[PDB]
Formats: sequence, C-alpha cells, structure tokens
Amino acid sequence: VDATLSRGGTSVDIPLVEEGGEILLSSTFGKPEVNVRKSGGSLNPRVIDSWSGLQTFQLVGKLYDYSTSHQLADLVKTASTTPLELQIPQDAYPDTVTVAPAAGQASALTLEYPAGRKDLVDVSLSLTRVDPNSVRGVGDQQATTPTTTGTGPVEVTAGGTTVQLPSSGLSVERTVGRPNDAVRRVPRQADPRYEVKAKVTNDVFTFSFETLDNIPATLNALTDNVFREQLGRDGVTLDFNGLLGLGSVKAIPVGSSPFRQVHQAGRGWVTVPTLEFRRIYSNE
Amino acid sequence: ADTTIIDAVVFPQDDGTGVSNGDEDYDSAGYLASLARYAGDGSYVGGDSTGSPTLQ
Amino acid sequence: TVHIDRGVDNTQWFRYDIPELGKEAINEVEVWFDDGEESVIVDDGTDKLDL
Amino acid sequence: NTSGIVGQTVREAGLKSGSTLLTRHILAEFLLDTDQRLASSESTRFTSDN
Amino acid sequence: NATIDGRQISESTGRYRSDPSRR
Amino acid sequence: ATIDGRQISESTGRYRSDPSRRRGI
Amino acid sequence: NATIDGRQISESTGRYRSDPSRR
Amino acid sequence: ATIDGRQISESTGRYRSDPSRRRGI
Amino acid sequence: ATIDGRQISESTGRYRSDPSRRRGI
Amino acid sequence: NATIDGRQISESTGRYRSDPSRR
Ligand SMILES: [Mg+2]
Repeated sequence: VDATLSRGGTSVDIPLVEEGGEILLSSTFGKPEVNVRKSGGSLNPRVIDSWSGLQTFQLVGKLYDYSTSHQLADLVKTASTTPLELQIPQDAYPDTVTVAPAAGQASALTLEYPAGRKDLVDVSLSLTRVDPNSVRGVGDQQATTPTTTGTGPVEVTAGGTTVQLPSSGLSVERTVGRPNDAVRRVPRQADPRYEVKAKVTNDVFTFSFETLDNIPATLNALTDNVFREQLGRDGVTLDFNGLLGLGSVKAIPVGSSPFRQVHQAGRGWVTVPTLEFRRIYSNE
Repeated sequence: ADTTIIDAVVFPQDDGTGVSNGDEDYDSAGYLASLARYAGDGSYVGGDSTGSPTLQ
Repeated sequence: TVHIDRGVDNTQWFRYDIPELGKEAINEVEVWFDDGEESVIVDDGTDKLDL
Repeated sequence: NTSGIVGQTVREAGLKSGSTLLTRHILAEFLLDTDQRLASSESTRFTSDN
Repeated sequence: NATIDGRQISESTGRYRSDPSRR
Repeated sequence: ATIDGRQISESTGRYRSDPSRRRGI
Repeated sequence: NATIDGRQISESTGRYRSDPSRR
Repeated sequence: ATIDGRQISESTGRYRSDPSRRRGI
Repeated sequence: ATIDGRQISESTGRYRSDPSRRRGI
Repeated sequence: NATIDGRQISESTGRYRSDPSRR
C-alpha cells in the first residue's frame, strides 16, 4: 500500500493510491551510455556497452496530511551523503533501492494542493537508482520548510505593499528538485555514482486562482509592485499565514510567463492560470 | 526612557527619507508654509512671530 | 596594502575555474652574455630531482 | 677554483651561521669544473598556516 | 548533438538525465 | 548542451591556419 | 543554452520575444 | 546540427587577435 | 540562438595553445 | 540555425530531410 522513502532517522510513507486505472509506478530501464556507431560499411551498426545502466522510478501517490507533505519536500531537497532509501511494495523489485532525486531535473517532486480537497495532497516523485556504496560528497544542507499555525490569506509583500491572493478557486503546486547533483557513469557495474553537492536546488511555488472582487485594485497591486518595479537582490515575501501549515519564504517570479491574466467571453472576472514564484536565498 | 507624542506631525517624508512606499506625506499647504519658516543653519526651536521660543 | 572587506562567502560565488598551470615550466636556463663570450646556468634542482 | 670543491660533484647546499646549519637542500648533480663560478639563489620565505 | 565536418563537438559528459515529475 | 573545447579547437585548426597559408606563412 | 567548461557561450542580447499569434 | 568550420573560424578571428592587440603585437 | 564570439574564443584559448605547449614553444 | 554577430555558422549542406513514417 505504502512506499517508504527514508534517510536515516527521517522516514515518509507515501500511499501508492490513485483513482481507477492510473499509473502508480513506472520503472524505466535504459542504457544511456551504449555507443552505437552512426556509420561503417555494415548494414547494421557495431555497438559497445561498457558502463552502468539507468533505472528511473516514477511514483504517483496521495498524502493525507500537509505535515508529511512538507517532510517529503524537505527529505527530497536535503543535501546529505546518508543514502536515500526507497522501499517499493511490489515483488518485482528488491526490498530497498538507493536513490537520487531525478538526475538533472528541476522537478523531482511535485506536490499539488487542489481546490475543494481537504487533507488530500497529490504526489509525483521521480527518482534515479544509484549504487548504495557510491554515494559521495562533503556537505550537509538540511532543507526546512517554514511552518506556522495560522489561517490567514496567502500574502505577497513587495516594496512595502501586501497583496492578498483570492481564496476563490485557489490551488497550490510545489515543485522541488536537485538539478546540481551529479549522477555519473561508472564502468563494470550496474548502477551510477551519486555526487551529492551542497549547491543550489530548485524550489518553486505555483498558484492558480480567480479574481472576483476589487479586481483592478488586487491585480494592479501585484503587477505594479512585483512586475513593474525592479526588485534588486531582494525580492518578494510570500507568506502562507498558516494555510497548509506553511509560513514565510523569500521568492521572485522568474522568466517569460510567470504570471498571466485571462479574460474569457461572457465573464465578469479575471482568471489567473499561473503565478509562479521561485524561492531565493534566505537560509543563513 | 520613552514617550510617544500621538498627535505630532513631521514633514517632509517620502521614500528618500526613511519611510515605506505607502507612508509618504501629503503636500499640504500648512506643511509648505511651516517648512518655509526655516531660516537658521542647525537644528532649532521655532519662534511665534513675537520671536518668543515655542515648545517652552 | 588593500583588503576587500566584503569577501566571497560560500553563498556568494556561483561559478569557479581554478587550475594549477604548469605546461610552460622548465628547470634550467642558460644565458649567454658579454657578446656571447660568457655563460651562466640557472639551476632549479628541486624540479629536476622530482621529475 | 676553490680547493675543496673544484672537480667534485656537488649534491647539497645549506645556509649557515658559522657552524650552525639553518637550511639544507638537495641539488641535482653537477661537476664544478675549473674556472667556473658557483652562486646561490637561496629563498627563505616566512609565512603562516593561513 | 552538433558536428563540425562529421566529428561530434558535444562533450561525452557521463552525466545522467531522467524524466521529470509528471504533473 | 555541453560543448567540448578540445573538439572545437581541434576541428577548427584546419581553418584557423588557412588565412596565413594563403599569405605564405 | 550552451556551455564550454560550464561557462555560457549564449550572448546576453537583451532582446525580448513574446508568445506568437494563437490561431 | 551541422556547423561550418570556416564560418566559425572566420567569425571568431576578431576576438582571437584582440588579446594580442591589447598587449601590443 | 546568438553565440558570443568573445566567450567562444576566450573559453577555447586553453585548447588552441595546448598543441604548441606540447611542442615546447 | 545559429549565428555569431548575425552571420550564420550553420553549413549550407544541401541534404534533404522528409518527414518520418507516421505510425
Ligand atoms: Mg509626516
């Protein structure tokens, strides 16, 4: 029923549960390092297989409290040379595999907190199988999610002005990954080497909502203070005020399309499909 | 030692002085006239037009 | 004589490329001087013995 | 053409204060031939453990 | 994957990438 | 994409030397 | 996005591009 | 992606010679 | 994609000079 | 299609591509 993901003392059980005929587990096997010749005077190429293969695990599940969700995010984001162990509840797998968060990806863990659902979180994990004895590194960096026991609106503070995000149709997605870790080929064995790096991680919060009332004032406050100002080295304070048990993080909107205002025919309100924030330097 | 004067006013104040972007003063006439009363070179207590020190 | 007080903390770098450069290095120089009529050998014994 | 050293193979060198040896070095072998001047370039560096 | 005169100029970094979280 | 600096420099050397070969040496 | 020895060779031309006409 | 070696070497020449020009010849 | 000629030439300098360092000067 | 200083560094190899088997 539950897959256990653990690192020493820290343990999270993810219920491998989903509706109907949805994919709970995908295990992809590969040989990224086979050299197949592009040319030569044969009909069929000569090949050489000399290196570790690839095994990628994709886990889809559901978590029944926010506390465990934050623990999972912290577990995935942490830089530590203590092996990360995955226990899969299926007989086609060994009892424990040693894993890295997806080898080069910004999105190893996705957590979705959708509208209408209470105490039910969507989990998507991507993990890469690494050699248990080849987890190498120097630094420990303990990831923490700031938590508080409030109830207040999601607040966005930039340049002395606070915007309160509409509760109406409000969804949150959190993406976590470790793209700066190196998973590397080794000769003569099945599984690659994991170089744990005490370096920059990916941590992104995405919001979706409908703006229903005081529409100009709400949207203009966000766009004027966040988008039309230069923020400098500092950024935006994103405060959950205890929603989902979350607190305050420093963030910035990144890229070409982090915010969209959508107007549909015959509607008296504005849709925000996406508002994206990446967590910036804070952690002493 | 501490004492807040709850009805005191200070001018002029904006982002360039130490206040946040919301907290700028308004350009009231009385403020412009009272500021234009400056004539010294240092910090000083102003005169009532009898020349008598105010804030006695 | 001058120190940059700010420094580069572990959070303040974001790329690095640090070599030891040694491809040009030699251990003996002979200099002819005085219209080429006299010579001096400069002798780096350490590198010669280490090689 | 110093007496003890002309025609000999030189292998070591040392900075001294009369009798007392302050530094010692191994040199790559050379013969000090007749009419050859031999000179030192002895670096003493004072430093710390950072 | 890029080539000058048929020779690959891409570095054989033995570095893995694997599929992202589905969403 | 990661580009091998040795491969670019090795591959292009041909063409870096041609302007000078056109001029004698 | 292209790198030689981890350093970017893409020119930081400050030119904007924005979503094409939808059709 | 097929890259032209003459184009690269001819385009980069300006930048290859610049360190030398900075130093005299 | 627009490629910076300064960064290509600056990055590859170590590799352009190496063939000659291999041969002394 | 790639450029240095607005000149193309892509080779004008007159080699055709035509779209693969549909499946
Ligand atoms: Mg005031």
